[PDB]
Amino acid sequence: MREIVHIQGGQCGNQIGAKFWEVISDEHGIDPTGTYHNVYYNEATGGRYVPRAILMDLEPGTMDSVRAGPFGQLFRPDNFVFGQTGAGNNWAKGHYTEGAELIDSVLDVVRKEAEGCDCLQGFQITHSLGGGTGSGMGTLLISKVREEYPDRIMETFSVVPSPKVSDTVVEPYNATLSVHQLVENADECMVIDNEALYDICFRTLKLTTPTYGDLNHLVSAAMSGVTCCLRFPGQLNSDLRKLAVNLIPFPRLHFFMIGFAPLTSRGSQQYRALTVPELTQQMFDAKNMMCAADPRHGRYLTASALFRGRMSTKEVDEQMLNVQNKNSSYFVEWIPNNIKSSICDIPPKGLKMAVTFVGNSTAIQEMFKRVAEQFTAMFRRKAFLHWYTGEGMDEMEFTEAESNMNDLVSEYQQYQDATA
Amino acid sequence: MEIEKHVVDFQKKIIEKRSNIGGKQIKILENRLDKAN
Ligand SMILES: Nc1nc2c(ncn2[C@@H]2O[C@H](COP(=O)(O)OP(=O)(O)O)[C@@H](O)[C@H]2O)c(=O)[nH]1
Repeated sequence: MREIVHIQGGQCGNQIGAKFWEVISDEHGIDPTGTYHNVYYNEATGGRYVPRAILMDLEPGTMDSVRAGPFGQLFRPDNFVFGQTGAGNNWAKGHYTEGAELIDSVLDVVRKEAEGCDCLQGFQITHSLGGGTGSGMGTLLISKVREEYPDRIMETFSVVPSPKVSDTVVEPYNATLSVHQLVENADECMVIDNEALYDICFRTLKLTTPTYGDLNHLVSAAMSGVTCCLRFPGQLNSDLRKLAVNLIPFPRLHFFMIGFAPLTSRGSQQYRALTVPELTQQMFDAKNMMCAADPRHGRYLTASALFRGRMSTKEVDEQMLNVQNKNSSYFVEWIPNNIKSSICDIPPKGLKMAVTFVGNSTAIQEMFKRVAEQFTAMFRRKAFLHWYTGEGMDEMEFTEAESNMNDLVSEYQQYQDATA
Repeated sequence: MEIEKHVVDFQKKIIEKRSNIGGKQIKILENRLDKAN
């Protein structure tokens, strides 16, 4: 049981959710038709399994496109929360004028899906920080669900403004506005960025003609591997809360980087062996992360690992022992045995092993600082402001968002080196 | 002729007043009430 509800947001979040449901259907043996050929699905007369997946957005072209592609019959025709105007890359648009009139349609449907279960252990949001809709609308949904349900655990698979270029000109504004309302009411922010995702699909995988469905498939395989330890048996099982405890020692430093494995070349997929020491090499390799922040330029406040496949436990023991042994000061030493380990008992579709590494570390603080830097630049010199200020927002909130980001990062950095 | 130019003055006055005057939410507020109740 121990339910999940899959609310989406923005065209990004919509595509990622579509492909994630594709992956979970293809894993649980669910067709695009919705049969078997409940921890994620719901029973429906006629022998159907409907995903309790809500797609909300301020534009329907995304809605139409996600309906059009394969696996579209999964989502039932009520959870398509239709927006007609579009926030148009404006946090004020996506959070105040259209938020405060979409909140409650979403409230009725989320109460729908929440009473549909018995025990809703955790939520599920995938959205953006830069798009007006995604950012504002999504952090507003987060605030609302965290207002009524204080006992659940919040979780966002969040895409941030890209380093080399900003996807939309107001990426800094929307991103700081999203994190300022993310810190207190979002319990686990898995930080992803389109550019690092590009890097991981490019470097070791031969992919020369990539596509957004491809990156969605990658991050959705990761998104399935993070929790696949829940719905399946295992010698040493976990959940969202053992993970949350072993990951956050403080309610603030709870933003996590994620990676999934294995991922190698296909033409070279035969020449290499395939073992668990090789899995450790694969992801404790710096380049295998899904965030534009090499974690070995910082420190690991703690890190959790979740296996998939049936091998021994001698493995995971020597695993985190060996890795702590050499990359010790790459972690933080003020906390004992900072690596947590669990095992899911089932391997992936067609392959032998899977591994998911999640990390509560202090290298995303530079991501936060680069966001705040771009923000402050466009902010003092007043770049792209009337779009936010002529729609019932003031820059007092912008100042406080920027300063709050800076406060978060100041704790991140001092906790990097705090020792006793 | 005095009367026609006088109504010309009239017309001028009226076009000036038209240019001067040239210078819905209740239901959506009920919708705003529905949620809180
Ligand atoms: N991973 C991924 N990211 C996307 C995709 N489409 C858009 N994005 C990112 O999402 C951001 C757009 O945010 P969004 O909220 O959807 O825009 P909005 O709907 O106009 O407010 C951009 O910065 C893109 O980089 C996708 O298919 N996959």
